[PDB]
Amino acid sequence: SYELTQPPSVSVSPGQTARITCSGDALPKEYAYWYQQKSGQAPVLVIYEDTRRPSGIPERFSGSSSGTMATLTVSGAHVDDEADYYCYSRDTSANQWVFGGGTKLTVLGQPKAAPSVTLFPPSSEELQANKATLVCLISDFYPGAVTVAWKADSSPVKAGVETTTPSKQSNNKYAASSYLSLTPEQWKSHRSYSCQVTHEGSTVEKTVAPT
Amino acid sequence: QVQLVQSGAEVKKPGASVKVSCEASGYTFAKFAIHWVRQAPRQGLEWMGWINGDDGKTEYSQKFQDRVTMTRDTSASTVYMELSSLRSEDTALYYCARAMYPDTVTGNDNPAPPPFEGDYWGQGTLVTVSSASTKGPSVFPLAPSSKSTSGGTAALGCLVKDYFPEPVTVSWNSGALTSGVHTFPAVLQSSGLYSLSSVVTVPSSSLGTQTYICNVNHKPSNTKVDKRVEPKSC
Amino acid sequence: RKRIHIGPGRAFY
Repeated sequence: SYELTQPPSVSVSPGQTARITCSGDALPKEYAYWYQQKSGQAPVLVIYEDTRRPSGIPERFSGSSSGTMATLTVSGAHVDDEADYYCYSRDTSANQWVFGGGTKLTVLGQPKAAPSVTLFPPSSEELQANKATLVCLISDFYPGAVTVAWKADSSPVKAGVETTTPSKQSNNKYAASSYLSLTPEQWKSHRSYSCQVTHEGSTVEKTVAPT
Repeated sequence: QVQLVQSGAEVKKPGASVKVSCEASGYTFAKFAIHWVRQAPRQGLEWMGWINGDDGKTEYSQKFQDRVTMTRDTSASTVYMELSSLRSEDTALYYCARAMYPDTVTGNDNPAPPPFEGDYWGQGTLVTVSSASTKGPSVFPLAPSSKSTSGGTAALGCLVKDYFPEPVTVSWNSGALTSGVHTFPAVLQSSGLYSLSSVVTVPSSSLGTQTYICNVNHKPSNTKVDKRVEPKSC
Repeated sequence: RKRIHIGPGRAFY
């Protein structure tokens, strides 16, 4: 055996209705439950007993169930409704609860957004600890794809760069961070270091220097 | 006031075992069963089993029936969940969630449909299965600067360097400062250790009179670090 | 209307 199957992805434009249909043979006699999971957050139950909302869920979320199909409906979807949606019902034969594979809801038509970049130099405490780390923080950009390049003076840096893959923030934009590890001698021997962040025809570069 | 508090994250070796605890508070511990569901990185939710609060009767998933055992402490109001034969594919976030329906049927009562009693989950427990040993973080302040100010707003934070395993949670002013806080996801460095940063966008006027302290919590190493972030001499 | 599973060995019909 028994399984609940839902599509992997569903795309919807802002303002129209999105429909996530979970299919299961026991749905005629078994309730369906729907969980919403946003990026880096615990699941949130949005539909209980096929069609009822837990108190605190907007009424644009609705659910139904007919035959072997149970459908979660988001009427007039916000960008904030982008999440993973899981169906959840009882497997009577195996005597166990089962989750659906999950459906990623993509809200199309989200506009491009340039990154905000903040670059921190090595703290004096870390330097007195014989280490040096440059911290470049990138946030509020869309879509989630950036290029990070570091510079010593004007030359490209060849080593010591660690950069995260972008992940969605709560405001549905993307964030990322990049770290450049130096020796205290490399930091003080150059005139400046730069974090260059490129994002689809826009580039923000920040620069720090030893005091 | 209903709360489910789980034990902290920890590293464990392949072949060893974990036992996560889930302590309940705010409701009658006997009238509710407690689920256990896990989620590996970038994968979907998977049900593992549940156990009632009173009789301790358990019911396990077909995937975990070999390796999982679930117990509960009647006096301590805590359910437990143990998984032996750990492999790297068991590195996951382990949740406990209270059952949606209380036990109304066991009592002397002609039919009464048990009501939906809410969606309540624990905070989860990250179990990392690895041979690498635990390492606490080094916390350094990211001071605010003129070259780091955007008009009325200024950026400051804390660098949480070289820790293992995940996760690290960061609060500010012992949790009293919430708005404008952005804790970035950690980076897995080439050395195999993690690092992350947490920054607060604060009003640049307050910098001479507001106190900013980051509170770093690395439960796997039983370490907590607070660091006062102040403007530099420059 | 539909079934309501409470716990291991507890149900409602």
